[PDB]
Amino acid sequence: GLLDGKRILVSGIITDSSIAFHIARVAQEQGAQLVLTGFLIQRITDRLPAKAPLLELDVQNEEHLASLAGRVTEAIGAGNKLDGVVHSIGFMPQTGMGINPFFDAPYADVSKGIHISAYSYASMAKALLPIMNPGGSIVGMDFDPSRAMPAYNWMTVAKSALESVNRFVAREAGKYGVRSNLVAAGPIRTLAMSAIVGGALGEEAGAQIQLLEEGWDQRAPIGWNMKDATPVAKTVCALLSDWLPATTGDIIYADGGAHTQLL
Amino acid sequence: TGLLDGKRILVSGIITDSSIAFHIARVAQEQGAQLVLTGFDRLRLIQRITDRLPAKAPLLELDVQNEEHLASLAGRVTEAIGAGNKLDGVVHSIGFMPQTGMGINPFFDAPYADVSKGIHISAYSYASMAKALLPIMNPGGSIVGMDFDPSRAMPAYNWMTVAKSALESVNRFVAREAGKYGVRSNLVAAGPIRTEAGAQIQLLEEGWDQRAPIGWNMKDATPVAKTVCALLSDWLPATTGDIIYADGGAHTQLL
Amino acid sequence: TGLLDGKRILVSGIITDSSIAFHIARVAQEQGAQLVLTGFDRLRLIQRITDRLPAKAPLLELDVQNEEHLASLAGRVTEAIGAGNKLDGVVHSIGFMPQTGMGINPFFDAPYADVSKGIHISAYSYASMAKALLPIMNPGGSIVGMDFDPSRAMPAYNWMTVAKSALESVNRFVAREAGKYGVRSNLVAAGPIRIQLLEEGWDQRAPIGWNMKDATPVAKTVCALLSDWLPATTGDIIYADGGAHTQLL
Amino acid sequence: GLLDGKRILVSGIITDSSIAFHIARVAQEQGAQLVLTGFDRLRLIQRITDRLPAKAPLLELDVQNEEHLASLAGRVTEAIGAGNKLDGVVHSIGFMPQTGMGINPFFDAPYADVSKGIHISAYSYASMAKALLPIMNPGGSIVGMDFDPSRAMPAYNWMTVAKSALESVNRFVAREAGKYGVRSNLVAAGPIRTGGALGEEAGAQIQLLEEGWDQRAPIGWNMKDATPVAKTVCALLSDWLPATTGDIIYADGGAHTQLL
Ligand SMILES: NC(=O)c1ccc[n+]([C@@H]2O[C@H](COP(=O)([O-])OP(=O)(O)OC[C@H]3O[C@@H](n4cnc5c(N)ncnc54)[C@H](O)[C@@H]3O)[C@@H](O)[C@H]2O)c1
Ligand SMILES: NC(=O)c1ccc[n+]([C@@H]2O[C@H](COP(=O)([O-])OP(=O)(O)OC[C@H]3O[C@@H](n4cnc5c(N)ncnc54)[C@H](O)[C@@H]3O)[C@@H](O)[C@H]2O)c1
Ligand SMILES: NC(=O)c1ccc[n+]([C@@H]2O[C@H](COP(=O)([O-])OP(=O)(O)OC[C@H]3O[C@@H](n4cnc5c(N)ncnc54)[C@H](O)[C@@H]3O)[C@@H](O)[C@H]2O)c1
Ligand SMILES: CC/C(C)=C1\OC(=O)[C@H](C)[C@H](O)[C@H](Cc2cccnc2)NC(=O)[C@@H](NC(=O)c2ncccc2O)[C@@H](C)OC1=O
Repeated sequence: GLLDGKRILVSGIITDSSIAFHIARVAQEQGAQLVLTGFLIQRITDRLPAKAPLLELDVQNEEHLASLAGRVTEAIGAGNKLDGVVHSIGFMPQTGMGINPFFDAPYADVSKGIHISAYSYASMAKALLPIMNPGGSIVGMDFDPSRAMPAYNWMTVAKSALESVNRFVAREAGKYGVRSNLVAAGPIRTLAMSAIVGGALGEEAGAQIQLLEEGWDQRAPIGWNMKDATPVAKTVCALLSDWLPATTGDIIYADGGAHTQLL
Repeated sequence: TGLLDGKRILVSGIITDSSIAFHIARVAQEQGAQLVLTGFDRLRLIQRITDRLPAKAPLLELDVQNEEHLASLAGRVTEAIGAGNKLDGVVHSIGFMPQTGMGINPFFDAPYADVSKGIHISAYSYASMAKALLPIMNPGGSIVGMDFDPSRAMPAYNWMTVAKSALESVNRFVAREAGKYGVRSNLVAAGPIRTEAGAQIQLLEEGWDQRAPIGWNMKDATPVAKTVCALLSDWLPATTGDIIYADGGAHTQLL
Repeated sequence: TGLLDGKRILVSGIITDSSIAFHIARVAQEQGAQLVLTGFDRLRLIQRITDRLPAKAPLLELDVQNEEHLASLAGRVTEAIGAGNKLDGVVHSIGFMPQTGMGINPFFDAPYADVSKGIHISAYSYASMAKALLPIMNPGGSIVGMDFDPSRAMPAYNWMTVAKSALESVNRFVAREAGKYGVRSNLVAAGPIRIQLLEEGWDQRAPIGWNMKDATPVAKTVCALLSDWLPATTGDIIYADGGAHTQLL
Repeated sequence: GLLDGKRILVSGIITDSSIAFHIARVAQEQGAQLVLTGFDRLRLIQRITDRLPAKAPLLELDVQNEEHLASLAGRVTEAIGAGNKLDGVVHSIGFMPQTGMGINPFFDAPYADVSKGIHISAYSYASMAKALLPIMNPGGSIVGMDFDPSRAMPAYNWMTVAKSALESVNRFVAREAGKYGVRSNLVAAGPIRTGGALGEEAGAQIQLLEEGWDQRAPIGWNMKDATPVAKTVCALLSDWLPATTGDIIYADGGAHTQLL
């Protein structure tokens, strides 16, 4: 097992199509002992290979964050610490992402999306670093925001902020001998993405997303399967392992290499 | 016979005569531009400072966090420049982050309300200003924002770095919208300007002049102001959604 | 009143009137610069092309692979501009890659002799020209090279893309040397100037559009870098590509 | 082990301080079966590779020799057995004459020397991939060694230019490798001590470059230790980064993500 004996916190499980669900499944297959967070979820988490305690965590709730380390210690047992943390939380209201014009997103919506998608990566690291072992690893989920694109809109801005937050989290994490990195994935057909392909956002957005995904598989030298999240989950586990011990404040691209090719 | 002869340019962000916006404004006027200035909160203080500029320019109130100020902005600019006239340039020179998110305070101790305020003013407002002003901008027009390279983390800058990373992303989307009006949108990434953390910030500033192949004078905003004017001119007509580094070339050198 | 009034600028790379160097030279003359031109191999043909320019400018021979041409260059430029005068600007607009390293030919089938020739002319020569000309450059001066964004691989450009990646690296080291003379060194990364799908994709991604038949926006960008308006920019790349490189789709 | 049953070719062993020596050692500790390639000092390389955990066949390979490249796949097949293919290829070759790297002014490097350095350090990555892709299994991995050339630095000079060319070559090699279901990536390492031989000026510049790394790296950087770099190469040779290609993984203590 790649993660044999490691105690890992995994956030962001909502459905069995969430990348966190696949990260947690592979982490358990690789011998990790998990602690899960959520804010209904118990039903979904019961579908994982092994039973894991589920803790309540609303990242926008400061009381949940202040009590988190103590609640995790209770779940893993006094004297034990975490070796890993997976931040797999991302949100942007429909005004800031999708069909809505970029200029029509109110700041209250954009701010909510940035709180959950970017700032919470620092919040979780602040709460959990005091109960992390040296050699530990914090991993977040990204979508390459280096270039603008249709529809992603203000979520592109939140991902750009997340990448910046990750570099500062690495500075803090380093004091504990802990690494902090992001996995930039290619398009993933989740419960939300499938509906857009299904035409829930209209024919215009449906065509734009179809062109975005078809372009990915053709640019990716090894191809890209938007229905298979496993290569992304394995990449997160590689960062949670001891096999990338000199990588921190960084971004690993699990995108079929699409970002390295123009056409 | 100036670089910006006949151009109507809005310049936001003048607070003191050491503000980058003050030099941008002085250089633009020396190069024959007609200006419209915007000010936040300290309006009477801004009026006295703008009295030191080469030519008189109308001063308009603009709080970027105020939606009413943004909805009325185009109308108020049109009144100032005259009906039938449009802007050829827009300078966004606004940046703010509370002390909890910038300086000596630990990165982890910044409350989100403070970070959100700083991101609103420093990054989101670039889209707000472009939304308000694009309907009154001429083709061939130029929107310029002020940046500080956030590609790498650094001591003390903390959440302001995060806000600059957001700004660069906003700029790329603003360019998509601006292009529909034949308008460019770009940022000028400047080197440090003198407008435990103290020692780290001092080493950051000294390191700039040594890495910069042409050197860097942190007491001189003029090279930065000239760079903004180059982007406001017709001399970079195929550049948009981009970043021009007026940093002495420091970002291109490791040591 | 021109942007480059009184400036003495060397412009290399004119072969045809469609050369980016030709439009750089035309715009710089329109803007009051006094030019010195350099040409390679087909000198009688280059002279004819340079007669199309607004003003007469001396044409000097320069084969960047010829060490004797490089060792005599400063002396020959000084003869053309007059003793006691120095250059304020240098434009490197030279690029070459044999057909084995560029086009339909498989990436793996390019012999190293061909790749080496292309890298010599397209990348190393930027350092060669700066070495020869910085001793005859004025403070506040500007060296500009022509680039095509090589950050990502693409079909057909193959080994030329590798040569552009080398050029960008060379430019950063040339800036270190140039700075000692108070001189800037930068590249202009242009969009395509007239594979078809690559070129059509450019105008659609560019927020302000891209006209591949028009070299003027690129020529103006080079002149902006030759002017005194970007005095704190060096070892850098300015993108005159309609902003295509900042957009995914 | 991480690389159990995998057949991996490792080039670039010259001394027991070569990053390739450590790559080979970690790969063997992790169950890989190796084929080694050596240049010029073959008898000397044998003495070094006798210091590895297990015995591995050593093949001669001069990357500037087109005959060595044309016969390479056949010679590898003989060493691993007919019907078997490689799952991994490690390019750990770098060279630049002293005229292009060190104390010598950047402008004083003759092109013949720069060209030789680019041939060995950048072009040979495409040469090795061309020779070995026909004898590589799907899911396979090609890894090369890099040093971040995004910014200019003192003394590295023309070797930085060669690394910038290598990164570009890697992106094109990924296009070709993808047709075989093979990944191609580079590992950008921090400085590794592989005295005053360059004088006081260069010595001070190089010392400041190296000390700056450990201070910028949030997890620190041990320039005497190649193991974190060797483990990173093995992570890319494994099946744990299956959607990464034409890319660069930084095993530099995170120094490149920090300004100061
Ligand atoms: N000073 C430097 O070292 C430096 C370096 C690189 C970039 N920059 C950038 O240049 C720009 C100008 O900074 P400066 O150096 O002139 O400092 P500054 O203090 O003079 O400018 C910041 C301006 O933001 C304005 N502002 C704040 N809140 C506002 C609000 N609610 N609505 C409207 N305006 C508001 C202030 O009134 C002030 O004029 C900023 O974006 C800054 O990040 C500065
Ligand atoms: N055309 C485009 O799409 C495009 C795009 C971006 C950048 N550029 C770059 O702009 C530059 C000029 O290219 P262009 O498109 O104007 O084409 P071009 O064919 O007109 O220019 C290439 C020039 O290089 C010269 N040259 C070749 N070998 C030489 C040698 N041994 N010594 C000296 N000069 C030599 C040729 O004589 C010619 O004048 C090149 O660096 C090219 O890569 C072109
Ligand atoms: N040492 C460091 O600080 C450091 C840092 C980052 C990256 N790297 C890279 O790691 C790689 C390995 O270098 P190293 O540090 O182990 O030094 P090294 O000297 O031990 O390895 C370089 C190898 O290249 C081989 N070589 C040279 N010319 C050759 C030719 N014509 N044909 C075949 N092989 C040839 C040599 O025999 C030698 O084994 C290089 O690509 C280097 O740039 C090293
Ligand atoms: C513009 C089209 C829409 C409507 C979305 O964008 C996508 O689906 C893009 C094209 C990609 O498929 C990405 C791929 C991805 C998926 C999960 C984590 N990182 C990246 N999805 C999200 O960013 C999606 N992110 C997540 O589901 C998410 N999940 C866990 C952790 C971080 C996340 O960003 C989500 C925000 O994106 C979308 O909804």
